[PDB]
Amino acid sequence: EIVLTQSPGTLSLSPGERATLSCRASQSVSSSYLAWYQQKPGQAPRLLIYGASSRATGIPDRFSGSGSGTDFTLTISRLEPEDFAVYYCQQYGSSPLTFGGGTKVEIKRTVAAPSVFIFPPSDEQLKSGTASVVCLLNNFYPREAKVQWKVDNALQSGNSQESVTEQDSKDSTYSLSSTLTLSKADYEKHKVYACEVTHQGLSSPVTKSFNRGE
Amino acid sequence: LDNSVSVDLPGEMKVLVSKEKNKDGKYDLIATVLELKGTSDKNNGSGVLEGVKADKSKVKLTISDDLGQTTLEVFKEDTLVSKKVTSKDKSSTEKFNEKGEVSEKIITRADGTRLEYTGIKSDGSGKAKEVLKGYVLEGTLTAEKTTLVVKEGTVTLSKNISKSGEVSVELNDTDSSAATKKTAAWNSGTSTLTITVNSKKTKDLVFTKENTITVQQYDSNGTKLEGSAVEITKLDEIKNALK
Amino acid sequence: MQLVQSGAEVKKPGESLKISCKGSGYIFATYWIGWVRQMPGKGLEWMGIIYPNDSDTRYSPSFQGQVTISADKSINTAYLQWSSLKASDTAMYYCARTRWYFDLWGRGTLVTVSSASTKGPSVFPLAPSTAALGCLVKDYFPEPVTVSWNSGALTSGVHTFPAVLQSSGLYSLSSVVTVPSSSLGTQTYICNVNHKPSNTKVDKRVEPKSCD
Ligand SMILES: *[C@@H]1O[C@H](CO)[C@@H](O)[C@H](O)[C@H]1NC(C)=O
Ligand SMILES: [Cl-]
Ligand SMILES: [Cl-]
Ligand SMILES: [Cl-]
Ligand SMILES: [Cl-]
Ligand SMILES: [Cl-]
Ligand SMILES: [Cl-]
Ligand SMILES: [Cl-]
Ligand SMILES: [Cl-]
Ligand SMILES: [Cl-]
Ligand SMILES: [Cl-]
Ligand SMILES: [Cl-]
Ligand SMILES: [Cl-]
Ligand SMILES: [Cl-]
Repeated sequence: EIVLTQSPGTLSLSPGERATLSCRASQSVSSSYLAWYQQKPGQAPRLLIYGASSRATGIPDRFSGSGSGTDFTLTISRLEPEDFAVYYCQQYGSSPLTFGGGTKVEIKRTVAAPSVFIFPPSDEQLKSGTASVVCLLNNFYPREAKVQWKVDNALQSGNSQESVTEQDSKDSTYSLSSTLTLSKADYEKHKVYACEVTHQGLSSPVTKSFNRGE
Repeated sequence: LDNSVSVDLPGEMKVLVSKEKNKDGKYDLIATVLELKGTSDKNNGSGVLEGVKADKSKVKLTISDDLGQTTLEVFKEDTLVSKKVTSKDKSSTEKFNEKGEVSEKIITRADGTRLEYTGIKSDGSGKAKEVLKGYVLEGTLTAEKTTLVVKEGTVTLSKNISKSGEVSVELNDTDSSAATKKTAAWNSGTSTLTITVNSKKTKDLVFTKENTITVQQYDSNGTKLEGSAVEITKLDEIKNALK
Repeated sequence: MQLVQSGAEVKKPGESLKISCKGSGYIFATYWIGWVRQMPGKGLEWMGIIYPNDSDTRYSPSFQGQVTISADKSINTAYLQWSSLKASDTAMYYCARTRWYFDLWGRGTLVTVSSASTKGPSVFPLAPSTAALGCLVKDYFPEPVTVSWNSGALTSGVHTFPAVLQSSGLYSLSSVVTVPSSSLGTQTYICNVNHKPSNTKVDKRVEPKSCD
């Protein structure tokens, strides 16, 4: 199998800027049989380029492909708001047909540190027998962030899940939630609940915490 | 001349034939082409009609015995200048030099497509071109065959027409790269040229009996023909198929 | 030119499944049809192709013997079927005309394989201590759930997060909104939750706690 490596995983660019996406094959691609696709969240992929450089019907010529052998490039000469999406390469020069891992092209903006909010379990949930503690990181950029839970200064592991929104269309920020889940009985056995947030926009990690019963 | 029967003829012509025979037993004919008249022995359209143009040229119209072939010849006052042979199926075929040899020839097929030869020499060579619907193929004529040529890059497509009209097609590529050199095979039974690149079939070119060309691509692996044959209507589409 | 795929599927492990892909606007029999898998949050994987005119079938080695691809040429339809589903088969399945690049794509068939049964969510308020508030939509199956605020009047500052699949097999998500702190005493905030598969509809008013 020919392995296709796409670099980088994420491009951060402003509208009107030039975009260059890399697709590299573990073996030479016969007859430059290399295709590029665009995919937006919740939609099927869409063919942009085939034969390394031929543009599919109706695709704007600001998308161009080049390269041969093992090194191929998708260039977006001037980024439009609708071009920020995930892009995939695919070779059909040898069987089996294989895809690259994809590159996300996102909007660059100024660094924004998250506003951290922590939510203790509601009294109605505690009556249902479970306790969810929610830590909210709101309107930050860039996307990379780290959240760690501490219960009475004990570092948690394997009992929290994270969820991240798509990049906001107005301010180009992300938001993230981390949810620590445990039973009502276990919740009552501990006092301090804390989430520690690490992010480029913070001088040092920020801890938000509460004492059970506040 | 009003006592007469009208007969439709090939080449958009009409001849009037006497009902009663003239002073010496033959039927007289009148056909306007400049009005030509003559006398024949049958009372159908067949016969020979003579005439003289205002420029002193003599015209000779020969209508075949079965009413399926007119032969319009134009002479100087004696020497051929023209010879148009039109048939019932709308098919028609010349200009001569001082030596009475063929100088030009236009073969009009029944469907409208043409084959034009210009500058013919004594050995039989000259300039040739075929007029199809939407485009023109050009090439040469020899005493052996007619060869029409289409070039794109290093690739040359040759359409050969034998004396009897048999079409055969060749392709040659001077490209040295085994990765991009085009070769082709000709299936005379189906009149189909299959082009191959890098040991994979790429497209079929079909040269139909209607004097048209169609193209159909194989898939990227060269396994199956895809879609349907598309008729070529422009010369650039032939060159694109050869790219 | 168009490829119409059959609708979303929610199955249990061990069950069989056959999904379809019908082409129109072109000669369906004389172009390869391929199938492409996209796992939740993952990229694209080629599964196999079939030439409908003669049912020439070629699989990716990663999927040969795991699924069967077929075609009913008389009705311009290609199929992809499993004899026995696993939870790992949960994905979006696209069919695409294959050239052998993919030039025409269907909209995809979402296949969810799980042992869970239909259950509406429980909705819990995330009370405000700019203030942040929200509500927690926990333990539902299957996807999706819809969340609005104040019957759709409040959208600015609202973040409804992608659902997470818990180890129990049920989904859970939160929806949050940031509002001026001075509004908590006068403005009403109600999160509206709709889970159509169970026909559950909850309107949860989110208020500051009584100890405030
Ligand atoms: C499709 O199948 C029919 C019947 O088997 C055959 O006659 C025809 O040639 C096939 N078409 C192509 C393009 O292979
Ligand atoms: Cl995206
Ligand atoms: Cl394969
Ligand atoms: Cl905020
Ligand atoms: Cl807080
Ligand atoms: Cl004659
Ligand atoms: Cl003379
Ligand atoms: Cl030419
Ligand atoms: Cl078609
Ligand atoms: Cl072509
Ligand atoms: Cl059939
Ligand atoms: Cl069906
Ligand atoms: Cl409102
Ligand atoms: Cl439903």
